[PDB]
Amino acid sequence: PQITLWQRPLVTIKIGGQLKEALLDTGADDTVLEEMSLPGRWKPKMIGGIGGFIKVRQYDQILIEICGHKAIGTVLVGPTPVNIIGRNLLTQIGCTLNF
Amino acid sequence: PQITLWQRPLVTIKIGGQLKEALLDTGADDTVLEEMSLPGRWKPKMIGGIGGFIKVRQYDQILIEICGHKAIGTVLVGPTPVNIIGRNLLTQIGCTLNF
Ligand SMILES: COC(=O)N[C@H](C(=O)NN(CC[C@@](O)(Cc1ccccc1)C(=O)N[C@H]1c2ccccc2C[C@H]1O)Cc1ccc(-c2ccccn2)cc1)C(C)(C)C
Repeated sequence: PQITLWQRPLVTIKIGGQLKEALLDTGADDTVLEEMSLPGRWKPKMIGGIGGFIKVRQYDQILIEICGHKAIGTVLVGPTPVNIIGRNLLTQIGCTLNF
Repeated sequence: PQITLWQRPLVTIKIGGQLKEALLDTGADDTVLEEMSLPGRWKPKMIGGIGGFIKVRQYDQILIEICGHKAIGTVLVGPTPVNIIGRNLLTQIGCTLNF
């Protein structure tokens, strides 16, 4: 699909058996979601953006489906204001910027 | 052009006759640049990111070139970690997400 940027590029994702709305963010190195439970081991990480850093939990090798496309990758969980799909997963679904 | 996301989508922009490196960010509503000088009067604005909010100076109808594409719009200036090109200008250059 071709997604215009007149509005925020929000899409539905499927993760941990849950359906959520997330923002396709080319400016984000990683994917970070609001508090939720995920399987497996995790390690702490500090990620920074406008306003500073927040501490999140890092889960690796997590299966996610973005707008119909399946992928696997690292997913961070923490106090993010909105669910964000970063480059680590955008690449997997073949997402590109075009102009 | 078509830009993949295996690395940060950094591009060269031209503003105030000077070249700078900026991030094409589909997750950003606005365009915010690191401290610099711009002409005219500015208005206050508070913008929020993953770490919280920051106060910035808002300048309107500013000439700015992005990857050679000319645009004229709102540019925010403040303590941002990196130069960010938001949707307000990505739409002006005809940028879309595709997969
Ligand atoms: C509506 O608000 C915005 O569009 N804000 C813009 C913005 O922060 N966008 N950001 C993404 C911005 C960025 O891409 C910029 C950046 C890039 C590189 C280095 C430093 C900053 C970002 O921070 N990226 C980081 C990042 C992000 C997620 C996971 C990992 C990482 C690591 C980094 O790559 C998404 C966002 C959207 C809404 C709210 C929000 C807040 C309050 C209320 C409602 N919503 C909070 C965060 C901005 C720029 C301040 C205009």
